[PDB]
Amino acid sequence: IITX
Amino acid sequence: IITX
Amino acid sequence: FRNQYDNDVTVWSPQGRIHQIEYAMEAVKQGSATVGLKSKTHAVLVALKRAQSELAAHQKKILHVDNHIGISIAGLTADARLLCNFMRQECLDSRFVFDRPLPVSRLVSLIGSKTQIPTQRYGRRPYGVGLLIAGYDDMGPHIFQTCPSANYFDCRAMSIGARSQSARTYLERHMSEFMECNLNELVKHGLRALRETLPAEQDLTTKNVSIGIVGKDLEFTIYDDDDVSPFLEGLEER
Amino acid sequence: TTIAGVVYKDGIVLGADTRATEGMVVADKNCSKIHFISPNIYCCGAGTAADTDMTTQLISSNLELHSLSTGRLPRVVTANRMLKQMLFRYQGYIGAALVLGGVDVTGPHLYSIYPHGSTDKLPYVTMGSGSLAAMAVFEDKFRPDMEEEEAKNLVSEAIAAGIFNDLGSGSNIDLCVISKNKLDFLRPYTVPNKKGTRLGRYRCEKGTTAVLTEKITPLE
Amino acid sequence: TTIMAVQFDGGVVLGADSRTTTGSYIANRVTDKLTPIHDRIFCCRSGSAADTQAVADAVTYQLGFHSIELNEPPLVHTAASLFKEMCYRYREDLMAGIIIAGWDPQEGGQVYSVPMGGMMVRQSFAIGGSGSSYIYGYVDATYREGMTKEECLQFTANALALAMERDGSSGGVIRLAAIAESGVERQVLLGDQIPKFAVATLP
Amino acid sequence: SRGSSAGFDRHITIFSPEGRLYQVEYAFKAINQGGLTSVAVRGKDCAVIVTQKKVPDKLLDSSTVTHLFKITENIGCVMTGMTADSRSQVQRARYEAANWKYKYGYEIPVDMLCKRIADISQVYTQNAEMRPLGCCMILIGIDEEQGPQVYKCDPAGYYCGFKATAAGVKQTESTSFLEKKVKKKQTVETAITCLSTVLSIDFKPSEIEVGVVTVENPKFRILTEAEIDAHLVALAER
Amino acid sequence: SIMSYNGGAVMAMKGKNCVAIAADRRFGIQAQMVTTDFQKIFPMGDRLYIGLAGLATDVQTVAQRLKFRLNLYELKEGRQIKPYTLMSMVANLLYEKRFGPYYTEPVIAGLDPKTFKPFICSLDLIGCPMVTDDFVVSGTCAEQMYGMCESLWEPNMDPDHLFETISQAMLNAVDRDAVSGMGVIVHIIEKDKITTRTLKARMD
Amino acid sequence: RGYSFSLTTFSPSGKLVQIEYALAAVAGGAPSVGIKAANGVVLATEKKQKSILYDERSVHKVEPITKHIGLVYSGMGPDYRVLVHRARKLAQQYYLVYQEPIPTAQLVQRVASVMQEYTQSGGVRPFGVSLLICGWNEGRPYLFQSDPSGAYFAWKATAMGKNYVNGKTFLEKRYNEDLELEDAIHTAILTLKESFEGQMTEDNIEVGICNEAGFRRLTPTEVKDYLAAI
Amino acid sequence: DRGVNTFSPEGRLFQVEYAIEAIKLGSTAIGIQTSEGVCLAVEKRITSPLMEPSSIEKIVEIDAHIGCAMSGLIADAKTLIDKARVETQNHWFTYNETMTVESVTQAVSNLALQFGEEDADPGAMSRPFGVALLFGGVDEKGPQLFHMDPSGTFVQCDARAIGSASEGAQSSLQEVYHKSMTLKEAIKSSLIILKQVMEEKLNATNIELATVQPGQNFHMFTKEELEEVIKDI
Amino acid sequence: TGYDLSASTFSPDGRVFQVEYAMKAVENSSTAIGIRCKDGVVFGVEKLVLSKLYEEGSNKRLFNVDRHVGMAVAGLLADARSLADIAREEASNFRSNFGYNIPLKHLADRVAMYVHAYTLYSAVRPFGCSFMLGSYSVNDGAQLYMIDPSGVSYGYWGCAIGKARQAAKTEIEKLQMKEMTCRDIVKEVAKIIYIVHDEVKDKAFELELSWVGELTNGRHEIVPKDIREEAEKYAKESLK
Ligand SMILES: [Cl-]
Ligand SMILES: [Cl-]
Ligand SMILES: [Cl-]
Ligand SMILES: [Cl-]
Ligand SMILES: [Cl-]
Ligand SMILES: [Cl-]
Ligand SMILES: [Cl-]
Ligand SMILES: [Cl-]
Ligand SMILES: [Cl-]
Ligand SMILES: [Cl-]
Ligand SMILES: [Cl-]
Ligand SMILES: [Cl-]
Ligand SMILES: [Cl-]
Ligand SMILES: [Cl-]
Ligand SMILES: [Cl-]
Ligand SMILES: [Cl-]
Ligand SMILES: [Cl-]
Ligand SMILES: [Cl-]
Ligand SMILES: [K+]
Ligand SMILES: [K+]
Ligand SMILES: [Mg+2]
Ligand SMILES: [Mg+2]
Repeated sequence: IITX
Repeated sequence: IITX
Repeated sequence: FRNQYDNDVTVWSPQGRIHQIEYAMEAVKQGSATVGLKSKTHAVLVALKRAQSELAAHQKKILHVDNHIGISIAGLTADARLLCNFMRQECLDSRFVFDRPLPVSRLVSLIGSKTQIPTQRYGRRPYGVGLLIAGYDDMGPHIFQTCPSANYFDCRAMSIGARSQSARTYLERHMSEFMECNLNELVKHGLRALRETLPAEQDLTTKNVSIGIVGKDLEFTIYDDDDVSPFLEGLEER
Repeated sequence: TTIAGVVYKDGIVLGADTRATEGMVVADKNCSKIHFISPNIYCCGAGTAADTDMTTQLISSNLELHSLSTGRLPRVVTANRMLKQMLFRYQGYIGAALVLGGVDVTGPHLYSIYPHGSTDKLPYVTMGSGSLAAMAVFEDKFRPDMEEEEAKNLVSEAIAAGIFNDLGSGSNIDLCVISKNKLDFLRPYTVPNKKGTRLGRYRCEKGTTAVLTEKITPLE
Repeated sequence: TTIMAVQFDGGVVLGADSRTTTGSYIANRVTDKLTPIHDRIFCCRSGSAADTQAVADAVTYQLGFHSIELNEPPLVHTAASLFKEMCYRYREDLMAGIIIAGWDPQEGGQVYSVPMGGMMVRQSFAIGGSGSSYIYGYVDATYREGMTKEECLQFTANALALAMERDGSSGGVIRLAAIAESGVERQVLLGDQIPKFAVATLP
Repeated sequence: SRGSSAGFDRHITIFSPEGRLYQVEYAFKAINQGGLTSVAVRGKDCAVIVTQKKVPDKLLDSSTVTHLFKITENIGCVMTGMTADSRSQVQRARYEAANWKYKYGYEIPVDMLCKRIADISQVYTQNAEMRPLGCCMILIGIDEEQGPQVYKCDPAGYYCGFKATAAGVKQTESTSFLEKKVKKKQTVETAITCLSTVLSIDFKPSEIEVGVVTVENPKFRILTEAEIDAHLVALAER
Repeated sequence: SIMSYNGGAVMAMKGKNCVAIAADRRFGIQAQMVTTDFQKIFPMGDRLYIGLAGLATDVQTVAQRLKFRLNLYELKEGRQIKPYTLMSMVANLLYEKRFGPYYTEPVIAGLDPKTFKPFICSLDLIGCPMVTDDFVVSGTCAEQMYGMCESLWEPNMDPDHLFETISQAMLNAVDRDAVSGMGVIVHIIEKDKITTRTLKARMD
Repeated sequence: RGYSFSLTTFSPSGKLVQIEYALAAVAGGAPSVGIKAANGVVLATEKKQKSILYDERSVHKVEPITKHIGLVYSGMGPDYRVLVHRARKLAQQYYLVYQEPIPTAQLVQRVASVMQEYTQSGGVRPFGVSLLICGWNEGRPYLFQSDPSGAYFAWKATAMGKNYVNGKTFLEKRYNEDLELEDAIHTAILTLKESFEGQMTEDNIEVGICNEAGFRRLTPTEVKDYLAAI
Repeated sequence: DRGVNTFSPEGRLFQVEYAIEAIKLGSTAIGIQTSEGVCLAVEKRITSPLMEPSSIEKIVEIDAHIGCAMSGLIADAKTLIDKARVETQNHWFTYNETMTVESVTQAVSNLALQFGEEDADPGAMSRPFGVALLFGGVDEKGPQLFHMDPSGTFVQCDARAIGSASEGAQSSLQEVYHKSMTLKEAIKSSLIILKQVMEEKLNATNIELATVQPGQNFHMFTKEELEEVIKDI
Repeated sequence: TGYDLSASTFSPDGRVFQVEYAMKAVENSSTAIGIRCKDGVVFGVEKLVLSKLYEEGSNKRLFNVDRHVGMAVAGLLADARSLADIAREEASNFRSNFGYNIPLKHLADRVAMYVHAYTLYSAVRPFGCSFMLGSYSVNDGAQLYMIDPSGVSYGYWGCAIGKARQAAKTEIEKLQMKEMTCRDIVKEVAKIIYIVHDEVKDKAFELELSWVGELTNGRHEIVPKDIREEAEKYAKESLK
């Protein structure tokens, strides 16, 4: 899952 | 988590 | 004046009546007669059992509810059973929860609440049955009467069903005697009142009388057939 | 991620970096973390990327419905409520950490909103893995009633702090300036990081890759 | 967090520190933990920030609607009851230690504790939050029956100053509020205004 | 067409051949059954609602006889029409406003509250199983940008904002009076003068109710008997 | 790890008036290769393709259920779907499964059906979209693919140079990953045609 | 629960009379006009604004659905408000999935489909409104009508409400395909003047326009300006 | 037009009274209870020589110790019969004993009056059952015969006829019946009475007979066993 | 008129005849009265005795709905009892949620909206009953409310429901109840019941009496037997  |  | 106001239990008439309720009450008026009365110590039910033919057994009119409560029925049998089963369940629940008998007035209130509900909802109908309810509890013996209208009555004595007005008149005549009667006398009175409802030809027999008794020393018990013989003889009258 | 916001004399300045990671690898070098909520409200997003995208979009959409109905400019307290009540409902499983800033009929307002649904109404906030770097800048240098250019300097300095000291943050600085009279969406505001220049030629001539099978499918 | 409320004749005093933590980072140094539930009823919040904010917003809604229906100011005991009901019913899903305090015309100044688990008990004064452990002794030795309002404010600021000194999880500014028939008076004690007690350096 | 009818278009909310909804029209007639009239007017500084207060008995606790209601601290309303219907619509409005404040963090604007109640009333004009409410709601409040506001909704689900308006038995005559007065280029005095004209009564302080909101004091306020008398005496001495 | 169970890798790459999408051909279950011609790239329109690496069961399910949604959209609207709109559609589909997601990370490559403008993007497994002007990668050897793409990709490449670059990035990336390979397939998407090639490639 | 049986049914001659009767409510409503210019669309409507007591700006008949789509109607106002709310809600559902504003034709289809529900679903009557829906997308204007049956039509120009049949023939001898928007607004207002009675101010008509910049109501001062000429 | 739960002015449910009128359109069935068992006899009512007579089934087995004869709208009877079967097996499952005849009849009769159009869970019963039933069997109270009609009223009967010719048949049953009557006599009697009241000439194909006895399980008579009994005519 | 079969149907004059018909059931019933006074509320009911076989106390038309609230009914008794249950549950729930005894006005307004809900739909009929609710406390004083089948609720100094409603009211109007105690008002309630009783049309009635005031410490209770009998005697001898 991409995170910021 | 975030507490007082 | 009538026809558009008489099919739905949700339709008030222009005189402030509900014809479906009144019609339901006719179901009980056309049932065979039953008498309920009490003394200081006992509540008795007495019932005439209709036999359809000569070879039929006579319809059961008296039902065990709990050790301390039994009922007499007039009206639609199937509605009688549904209500009797409801009453049985409320009595079991009370013993499960509190380990003590459901008080008779409280049971009767639950009948009222329950039976009122369908009188106010579209497509539902009143219960087509009236009950005489014999019970014994901390407040002594009881005779209650319940109706298709969901109203109920606490009675010194009562009769419902066909030609019960005669039985009511007898009961009024002798009610001042009831509170101090022994059990035999009290049943004798119940039987005499019931006997007034009969055509003059007809007599009380062991085939057509059913008796129910609860009191201070006695669980609700039903007497049928050969077990009523002791109470009939007896036989004051003429 | 480093995101941040500031209340200045005449409005809000929001800031964000532009890195997005899948583990300890950069997936996106120029990702946009300052989201439209309404013409007068924006929201920076940190945390689970899909959650910040879908959460800000949903609330923006419901506010458009709301303002369509009222015929009025939406309020920052309304965006804040909607977000916090949703996040609270989901018990922290929506991993959205937000810096909500805008200007309405009652003036400039700035909130930070956490995944579990708590919010803090403050004159400066920071969120994300670079938030302590950004916050150090704010504690060192923030003054009340800054002019627009001061506030923009301070926010870009705060994002830079995150960019350079947090492996989670990187690439460009984006700002959004919101006042009664203006909305400046400055993407990019600064490009402090530049990819190094490609030294060798790898001129892969046609035929270098061997091919087994070919099909041409013409179109019209 | 440290929170506190004290009854006096005619009203209440409430106090809190201003620290919000995640682990040992301070997410808010100037938090406002004394939230208004009605015109003259406040809650002091400790525990989860998300939980106590959500619960306080819900009780505010419940009580505001109740109050319009009855067309009378709400009872403090009714605010406390609503907090109790929600905190007890959702005790397995909430982390909230609440003090409800205020004034109504019927019972005057009142302080109710609704600690974690959701019991409710009325008290002369109440303390809660992590930091409250460090001031049980102090408040037990200092509390006097019959304190004036100004005495209650001083007592409250002292107690919170002491807790804030020792509790890593408390700190920042002291926020106070006094609630009486005449209304709500809020203030901040910050920096040199916070009561000071010497660190016990060696002779 | 011209008053035509097919099927059940007079009994339920289906269209008549002309595309009317007779049941909705009849809900308007139900508003006048109460026999009361209400008037509202707005100025630059305030909004006022005045209604009749009939206390024919005296065994009534006259404090409980009111058609003025607080919706929020800053929104008042006067109801006109069937009383129980009106009370139900007030409860709904209070709930809608409270709920708005909880979800959105600011007070419901008067126009939105009126719109929401209107939208709810609309459902009763399209769904066959319930009747419209036989009542009319007039709302007052201060808006931060637009000033004092008077809004009205009706059983059709129409709503509108007004410089002044009326409801009930003398609604048409009140509208005429207010039109003639507003055509040129004191708000409490206009409301009570309008009402007194159309009824031809010339009031006592206990025969009317007055509610106000002002730019200065936006909290909805019901005037006392004394406060009303001050206005009555000030008007009597031209 | 769930995503390493079947292995696999896809990438897409942007050029001058064209796009490329590529994929390995292996279908395996942990160490065991089952098949060497498994489809991972699916047409979504004449000039618009989706490539799905990840758990093989969900590669197929997402492709099929996306098709369901796409066909309905196109019958109902007037028209062929735009690249950006397909992304949002996929995003929406994957985010519905936010709390029990499909184990696939798609890449989309296509030309806009009116303008013919090149589009590429990828999405994570819960539908975070990510549009780029150069390249996107997805699968068990993502770091290998990033290495190749960051070093070889240039702007404004024509169809022949774009083909060589994507092919070299795939072949060399997958040759450093045990559970990707057994062949590479490449689609070059142009305004006027689709060129589909399988590459000479290691089969170990 | 509600009544579960339909309240519109087929009559022996094959008509659904409850819809016909909903159409009559529309026909008795205040006049509305829609003209599709080459570069935009105009919607105009009469306010049945009797009393000087009405606040004219307090409710609007010309409403935005999105930044690019707009509505007006003839028939029952409260019914119209239900459909405005659904239209808006539908426009957002679309936007959340596709991240592109809903095309006018798609919005019209979804709104019409709701109107169809109310001709068949249990215990309800049809809506007594027709909608005119304007929008701009794919660099091109659109004007649509949706009727109480849920049928929808794309128009170059049309009229609905009281005296519509004349309105249609007025436009039939007056619209050309190559017409500019500002000209179209002039003829829209003249179309309403045919069936007016009362003398027109800017406070008793309402006009919306739709173009490349998006949809908006004209302001009273803009309408005032066009009304100089008329 | 009126709801299915409307009372008449005389205090009866129209639908139940009308359902009782449907019973008079059914074939005659006879039940007799003796000290040596109970017998059940039913007119088949063959409508065509092409119809297979064994495919008419108006006496059925409930359990080994209980048979059921029916008259009225026969399709309506199926769900009642199935309920009787399922209840006896449930009773066996739970208590490890045979359910009494009375108790089976009671269980079935509690389905009577469970119709209506606004409480209604599924699409539940819209109307009563147009069926009358004779349950004949043996339990610890001895041989036993019960009658049940669409009202839900049920009752023990020494002998009983149901269907079109039941007034007549019942009259003949009061005449021939006595308490000390044997089973084989009761069998003969019921065929004698069926012969009188049937429109068709009685034979071994257009009737059914079954018995239940203390000794023996429920037993449907065969063509051959019917012919034997028919000889005395 | 036409028009009168469903509470979901207005007549052309804007009436709901089904509600009006329910009210007629109340006005056919025998009379119940409530009087608020200086220090509480008193109720009295003309309880017609339809048989000498009924027990003294059967068919109560006075109910405790909370320990501090009395209910006095007229109309169809089963509907009234069901409404008593609703009231009881509303008071019970109020205490559980808000932690104090339900204020009478609020209980009246809540039960009234329940009554009102049965005046909108073909699916149900209106209640065929009117009822008074009475209470006392030191903070709120004496309060007496009355609800009718339409769901309208108002507070009263004096009130009557049933068939002799108007006759009762004109006797109640002669009392200065604001200055009188509960101990005095019982006698006057008993008196009024005897005045409005039509002793020729319907012989034999029981007087049913209850109160709530200072003297009961805010508890709603039956009037004691000895006090009732003194009130009966006072009313009886006042008539002859
Ligand atoms: Cl009977
Ligand atoms: Cl029966
Ligand atoms: Cl009765
Ligand atoms: Cl009777
Ligand atoms: Cl907030
Ligand atoms: Cl982060
Ligand atoms: Cl701090
Ligand atoms: Cl907080
Ligand atoms: Cl709130
Ligand atoms: Cl605690
Ligand atoms: Cl605590
Ligand atoms: Cl804490
Ligand atoms: Cl799907
Ligand atoms: Cl889709
Ligand atoms: Cl239905
Ligand atoms: Cl809307
Ligand atoms: Cl606009
Ligand atoms: Cl029969
Ligand atoms: K500290
Ligand atoms: K309706
Ligand atoms: Mg939690
Ligand atoms: Mg490999």
